[PDB]
Amino acid sequence: EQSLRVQLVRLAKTAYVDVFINWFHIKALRVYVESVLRYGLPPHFNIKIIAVPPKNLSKCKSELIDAFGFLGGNAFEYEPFVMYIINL
Amino acid sequence: YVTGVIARDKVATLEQILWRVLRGNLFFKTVEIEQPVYDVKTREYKHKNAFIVFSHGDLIIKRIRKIAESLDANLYDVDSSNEGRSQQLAKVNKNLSDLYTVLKTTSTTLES
Amino acid sequence: LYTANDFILISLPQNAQPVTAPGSKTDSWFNETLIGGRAFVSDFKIPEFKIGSLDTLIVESEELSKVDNQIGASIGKIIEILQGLNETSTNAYRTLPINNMPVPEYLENFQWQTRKFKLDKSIKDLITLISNESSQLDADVRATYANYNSAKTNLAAAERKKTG
Amino acid sequence: SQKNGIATLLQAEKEAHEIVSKARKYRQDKLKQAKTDAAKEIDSYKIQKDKELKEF
Amino acid sequence: TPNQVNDELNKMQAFIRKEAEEKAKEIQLKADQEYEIEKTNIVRNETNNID
Repeated sequence: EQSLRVQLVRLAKTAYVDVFINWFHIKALRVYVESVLRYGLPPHFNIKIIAVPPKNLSKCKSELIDAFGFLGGNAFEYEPFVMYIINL
Repeated sequence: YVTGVIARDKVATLEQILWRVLRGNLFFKTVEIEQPVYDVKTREYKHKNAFIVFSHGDLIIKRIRKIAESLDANLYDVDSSNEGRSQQLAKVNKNLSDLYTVLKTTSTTLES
Repeated sequence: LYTANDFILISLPQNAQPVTAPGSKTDSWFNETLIGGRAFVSDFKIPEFKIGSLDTLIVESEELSKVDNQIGASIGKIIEILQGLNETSTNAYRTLPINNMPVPEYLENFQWQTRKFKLDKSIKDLITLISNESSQLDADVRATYANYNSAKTNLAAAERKKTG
Repeated sequence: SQKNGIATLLQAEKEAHEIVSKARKYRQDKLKQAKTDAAKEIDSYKIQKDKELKEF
Repeated sequence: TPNQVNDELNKMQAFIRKEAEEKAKEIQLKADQEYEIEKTNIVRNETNNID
């Protein structure tokens, strides 16, 4: 019981931090792949961080939808931006 | 490239889903059929439209073919070359004329 | 702090100029829109070596989406396990700092795709390596869960011994 | 135009495929000719060895 | 709409050209290695046997 509650707990916390880092890297790779698929080569795309206020998610999504003046292949489910991924 | 026909109602949906699932670019030159054709599955003379499309990548082409077949679209091996397309059209026309003749004979015999 | 704040990553071509605020510089327009949402953001990207075919790129994108979903599920499971162990004190997510930095500070940099991760191979190879690492982490989490289950069984046996 | 664009895209794809095939053929030809060029040097070495045997 | 279609066609053509260029670069590296490899192999099999 003590081992599982202390050593296993600490190992799980470290593994969770490592998995979070790996998932962020994988999300970056996926965003790069999408920016190579949606947007056209050669690679010159500019990425932006994901930081946003806790209660401004809907407003930010609406603003991004308004600003997405590209990718008309959809109706005149995936976001029509060059890259769009919401985390946490 | 790929070539096929599909009901003119679902051609816009097919184009949209193809442009969405394949985030990359592709060429689409659909043309509506002149006259409605009796659908085999629907047993109705619904409208039709062409499904001509061209894209690179063998896996991408296979996925596009699978998606088109998923939407009850029948495809044919249309020759890109004008001479080959003309030869295929002539062969199809001769086969269709022979089929028309034998169909007329069979229908007349059955009716009699 | 506001660790509970959501995160939405995005990217756009260098020639982009959003029509929401026409005439504004791309960074300036983003900041004003971010200021419109009272938000902030910074550049974070790494030039991948993926030069595969369009079909290969699409297959890699589908695999990457699947792997990202799996990694998110594993991270959520690990966070839930930690919360059960009374570790997620401040919040169920972002409470535990990563790489000696909180979650937003870590998100303020994306140079991790280097050295230990920069295989310099095709996107498929890097994706497979990341998937294997995530599978190893999930196996470690499963081992921790098994240890927790064994501890629970031992505690139940002790309680039955001291039932009355 | 849409039709002109599609025709140009098909022509560009055909040209790119032809260029890739030509580059691969040129690479294979160079790889083969390097040994073929070295074949003359090997024959010269054989002649030199025969001359050395005659001298012995 | 024509601007988007033209941009898509240009991007597809550029992607095809980039794939062909990557294949050509791989073939060129293979040829660069194989030139020395085949020269050495022919030199061995002929000159060393004659020696």
